[PDB]
Amino acid sequence: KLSLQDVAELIRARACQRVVVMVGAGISTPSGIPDFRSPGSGLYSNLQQYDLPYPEAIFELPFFFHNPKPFFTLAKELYPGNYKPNVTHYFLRLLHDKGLLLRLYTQNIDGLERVSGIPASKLVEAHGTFASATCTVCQRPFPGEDIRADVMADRVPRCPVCTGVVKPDIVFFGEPLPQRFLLHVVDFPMADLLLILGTSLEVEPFASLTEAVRSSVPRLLINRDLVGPLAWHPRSRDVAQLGDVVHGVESLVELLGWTEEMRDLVQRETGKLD
Amino acid sequence: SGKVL
Ligand SMILES: NC(=O)c1ccc[n+]([C@@H]2C[C@H](COP(=O)(O)OP(=O)(O)OC[C@H]3O[C@@H](n4cnc5c(N)ncnc54)[C@H](O)[C@@H]3O)[C@@H](O)[C@H]2O)c1
Ligand SMILES: [Zn+2]
Repeated sequence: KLSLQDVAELIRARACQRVVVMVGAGISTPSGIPDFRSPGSGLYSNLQQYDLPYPEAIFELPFFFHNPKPFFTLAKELYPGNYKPNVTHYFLRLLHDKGLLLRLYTQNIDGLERVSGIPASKLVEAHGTFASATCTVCQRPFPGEDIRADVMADRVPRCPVCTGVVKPDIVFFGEPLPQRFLLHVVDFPMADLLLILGTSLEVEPFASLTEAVRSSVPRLLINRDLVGPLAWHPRSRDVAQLGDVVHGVESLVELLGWTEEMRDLVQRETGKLD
Repeated sequence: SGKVL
């Protein structure tokens, strides 16, 4: 078995020059975005009135068409400008700035990867995005800003042409993933290191990507705990840094020697935003 | 395939 320090050494020594990254809700909680709807929250209390019979319903087409308002409440919260990237995002950004990032795969819909400065070409947003929207009736496309006013004012955005409800390009349940998601066929075999941060690995097809690298490739998990294939069906070059994700990241960064560059970066970026 | 859990 290898160690965090080992992986850091492989990067410092340029053994591994192409890193694929998988991330999930865990990397955004430090920015103050809740996950499970478990929490007593500004979110959970707002949706409380709305009477979602259960959390999954917010991403379900039949429920959305019956009552789009609980979902647009969520949209109001996640719309760009409300939350800021945290060190985990900035770490990924540094990883790209240094030439290490093959591709970043995110299940998050908060758009914080893009906001941190990571180029779109390097990003696969697998659950979609609030950057654009589509009319549910006529299929006419719209940039996210066209519905911004309605969303902030709590009005359901309606199509200017057909009056149909305009839905942000978030992936609902039972919908296929965006087409960029198919890059994983090229990406994963080409990858010499896999990074997995802040994810349960319960949502598919996204989850299965973990198995898609070669046996020679180390899979480093930074998460509260062991999850998915890394647990059920582990591998020799697998590595777990278990605990709070920000601490796992800060440790790696220090092992990489990037701590001071990393702080200068985050300081400059965060200051700019708020 | 669809997005599922
Ligand atoms: N920010 C978002 O975009 C967002 C927020 C909430 C839920 N979701 C949905 C969640 C779901 C995808 O599954 P997944 O992304 O894995 O979310 P998840 O909630 O199923 O998994 C999060 C995982 O990381 C763990 N975790 C949470 N916070 C930390 C932390 N601070 N440090 C270390 N570990 C932590 C958590 O215990 C769990 O193991 C999709 O349907 C998303 O749309 C997305
Ligand atoms: Zn329309």
